[PDB]
Amino acid sequence: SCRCEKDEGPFYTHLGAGPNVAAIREIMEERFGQKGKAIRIERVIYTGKEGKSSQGCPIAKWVVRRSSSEEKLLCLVRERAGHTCEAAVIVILILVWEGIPLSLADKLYSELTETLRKYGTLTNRRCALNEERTCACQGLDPETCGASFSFGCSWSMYYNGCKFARSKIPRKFKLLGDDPKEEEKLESHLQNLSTLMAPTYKKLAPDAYNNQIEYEHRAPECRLGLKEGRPFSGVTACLDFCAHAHRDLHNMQNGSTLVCTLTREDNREFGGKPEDEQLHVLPLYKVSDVDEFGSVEAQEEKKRSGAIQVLSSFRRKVRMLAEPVKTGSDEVWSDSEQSFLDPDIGGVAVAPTHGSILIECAKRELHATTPLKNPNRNHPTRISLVFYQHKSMNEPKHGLALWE
DNA sequence: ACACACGTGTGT
DNA sequence: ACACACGTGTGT
Ligand SMILES: O=C(O)c1ccc(O)c2ncccc12
Ligand SMILES: [Cl-]
Ligand SMILES: [Fe+2]
Ligand SMILES: [Zn+2]
Ligand SMILES: [Zn+2]
Ligand SMILES: [Zn+2]
Repeated sequence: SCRCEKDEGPFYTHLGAGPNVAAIREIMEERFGQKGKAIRIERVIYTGKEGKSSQGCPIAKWVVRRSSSEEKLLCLVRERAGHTCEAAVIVILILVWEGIPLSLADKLYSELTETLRKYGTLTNRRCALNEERTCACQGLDPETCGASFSFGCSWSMYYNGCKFARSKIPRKFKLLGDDPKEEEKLESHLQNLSTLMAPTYKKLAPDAYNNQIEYEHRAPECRLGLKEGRPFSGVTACLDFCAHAHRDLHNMQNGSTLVCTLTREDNREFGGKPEDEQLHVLPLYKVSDVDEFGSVEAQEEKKRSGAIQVLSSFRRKVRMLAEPVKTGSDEVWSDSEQSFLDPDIGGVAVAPTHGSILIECAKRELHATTPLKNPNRNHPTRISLVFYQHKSMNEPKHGLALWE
């Protein structure tokens, strides 16, 4: 809508936009209700060159880490090359460090782990594997490997609408076999969490939130949540799951995704040094040489303090399946040397904390999560709860009338 | 173009 | 217990 192509990155404003970085701080200070050090903004640069290992699997090159307990809100922004207009700078990620009560995050971790390991039905996804479909990033033990579990409503190409188009009584929280008591406990946890996160979503990304509630009263059966204001329709739980680089292509246009992170008990204090850790990665971005306010020295101090961790290349042994998964293993050397030799190969990661809430337009931005050293969904290093709304979920009763 | 998706119910 | 049926956009 200005008079200033793919190489500048995807253009959208429903998370926030302004003429310069200072304007983004003004927006976020008003939205969040606090000023100054409570809000941190990082400039990130779109390169379009994807960081990945020699086997095609996700890597991080820089890690944005919470700088102190005084930092409450992290915002990643992209300045669009060449633009001087009202939307020259756009917001691509919002992270609330203190998202949900820690006692609730503690309880969800244990309850969801136990329920999903004794009754969970695995939901298969394309991003579970690399391009060649031969990696072992989830682990190779079927009893313990990382896995994804999907609930709520989902879009289906066979009905061009909700997958429950001809389900007399849909089970949004289906578990293995039939146990209504266990499914109701799981449903109660995730419905309560949907209800809690909706006001945070409205507060911090109001334009994306408002888009997601436009047809709430037209398709109530395809929405989660217990109170007025229901932006979500589906939720996926990921337990030690390595999401290879992808976009969520059938998410609705002009919406976003909210991610609630839960972590193992050894990674729940700010001063901690956990044994393992999973990161959320934007593979097409690099970090800036200046901080939010344009200072070179400020950015260097954040690198020395760990607030921005500059990683170096690795060479590790991994497994490679002898035959690809359709649609035995061997030990091979996997390295990231070439991704680190090129300064313009991307890989900006964030380290979300226990109980944090992350907001990003997963439909437009390429993203990934890193593989765990020893995945174990029975005692996961990280659980992510991923809340979204698919496209074409706007018909009553899961679109039963259209299907007829 | 063109292989590829956070599936379910009915049929045989 | 499989077997069939139902057929959408995006990235490349
Ligand atoms: O951060 C995660 O754990 C995550 C995992 C798998 C996904 O498909 C995601 N999609 C959008 C945002 C986050 C995620
Ligand atoms: Cl999204
Ligand atoms: Fe995703
Ligand atoms: Zn992999
Ligand atoms: Zn412009
Ligand atoms: Zn539905």
